[PDB]
Amino acid sequence: GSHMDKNELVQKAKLAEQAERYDDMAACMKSVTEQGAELSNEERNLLSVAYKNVVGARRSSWRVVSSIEQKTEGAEKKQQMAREYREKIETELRDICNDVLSLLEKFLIPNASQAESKVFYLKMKGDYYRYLAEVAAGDDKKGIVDQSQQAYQEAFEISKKEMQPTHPIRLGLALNFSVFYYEILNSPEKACSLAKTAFDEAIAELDTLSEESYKDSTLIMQLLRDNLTLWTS
Amino acid sequence: GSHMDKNELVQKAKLAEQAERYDDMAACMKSVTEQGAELSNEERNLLSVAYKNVVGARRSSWRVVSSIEQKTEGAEKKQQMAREYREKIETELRDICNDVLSLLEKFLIPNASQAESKVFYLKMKGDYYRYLAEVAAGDDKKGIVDQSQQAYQEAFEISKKEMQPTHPIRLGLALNFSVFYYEILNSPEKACSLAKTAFDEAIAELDTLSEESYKDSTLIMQLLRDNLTLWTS
Ligand SMILES: *Nc1nc(C)c(O)c(C=O)c1COP(=O)(O)O
Ligand SMILES: *Nc1nc(C)c(O)c(C=O)c1COP(=O)(O)O
Ligand code: NI
Ligand code: NI
Repeated sequence: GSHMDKNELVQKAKLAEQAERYDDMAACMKSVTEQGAELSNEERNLLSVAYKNVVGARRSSWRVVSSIEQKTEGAEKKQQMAREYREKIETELRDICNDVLSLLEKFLIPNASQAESKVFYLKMKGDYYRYLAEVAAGDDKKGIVDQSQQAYQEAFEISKKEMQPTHPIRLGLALNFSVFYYEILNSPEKACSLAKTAFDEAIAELDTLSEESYKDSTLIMQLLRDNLTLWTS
Repeated sequence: GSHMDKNELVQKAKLAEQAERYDDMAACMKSVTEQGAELSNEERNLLSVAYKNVVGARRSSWRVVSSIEQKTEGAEKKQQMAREYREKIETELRDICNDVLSLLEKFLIPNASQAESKVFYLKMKGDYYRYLAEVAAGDDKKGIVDQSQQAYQEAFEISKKEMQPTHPIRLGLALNFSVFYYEILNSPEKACSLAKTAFDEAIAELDTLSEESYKDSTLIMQLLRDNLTLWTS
């Protein structure tokens, strides 16, 4: 009401980024978001990046430890040691995902004015439930995986009607929705199906591309391409 | 005495490294050092690697924020935000160096038999006091600097009486020692002379490089020349 300076938070969030201190950066944007004000494209970018870094570092640590755990199964204490370290990391992963999901469902998504940013948050929602999914105990895994799917799906509809096939975010949605299908629902089928499509529909309008993102669209289109054959191969 | 196994901590430390969680890694190696045993060659590497990464990130952020704390000034408001963020980072930085300095002065240096490690720890000592010197205030800055120089100085002796001009640790000692004179005591004079002399003495016996550390010896020499080069203008 007078206790928060939403503008200084953004500067500080921007300062934490330069300093490569993303936990701090994420802490500032979470706080900017809770002020209830619909985010500007720069702020949305600052939020996405911060949390991308914060959650991403853990997802990468998890994988490394998730491996060492297996490839060191023979022994007990050792493997057993790696298992606890992994659980320590999953607790961190969850706290991060519950927070982004909470901001996403209570502040961002409901106040998305434009369709472009609505799809973007819906996509984030899909990504973060997916992160919870990758580390959920079989019992809760079903419900979670479903949260992800329906979030991506809802973003996929909105995009398939308000956004051009070449728009970076729509393409980005297809990129991760397709990954969700290959890595989560372990369905190389539905996967490839979506990644190839979204790619053609982009090509069909390669001229609809703009210098405003011709470098971004194709960039993601290369990732869609790379993954695509990476699976067929 | 039965509450913590040194070997399991080391494995904990290596696991953390693989997952690139250096703070966890440093905490493990700190525990290993406190176990009271002179460190092995592997354990020493794990310690310096971990702390180099932990303090490195802070020094790095300290600079990014300090430099931005300047490009401001005119904005007393933003300047305060920057300044406080700098102090926060300083407190972290200062805590890390304090711990390392404590480990070195209490457990490591005192129980360093082989003249190699002793020089390595004595050097680490000069380095960490140097890090403190960079963020110290005029008041106590002198004494701190006085601590950096003394630690390097004695390390410089033992080396130039036990290590060849080509041994990596001796070369490294000369590099940071020369970086201290230039960056800290502000005098490229004694800085270049020390760097250039550590280099000339290297090549003099150039064909003394062992396949085991020629690349290592080489990397230190390039830096010595590059730094020296930059000090030549
Ligand atoms: N989702 C997404 N959107 C945009 C605009 C991109 O350029 C890219 C890739 O560069 C992606 C895929 O993003 P990640 O969530 O995997 O970082
Ligand atoms: N001091 C030092 N020693 C050794 C054995 C090295 O290989 C290197 C460089 O890789 C150095 C310089 O180390 P920093 O204190 O700048 O990380
Ligand atoms: Ni207020
Ligand atoms: Ni014990």
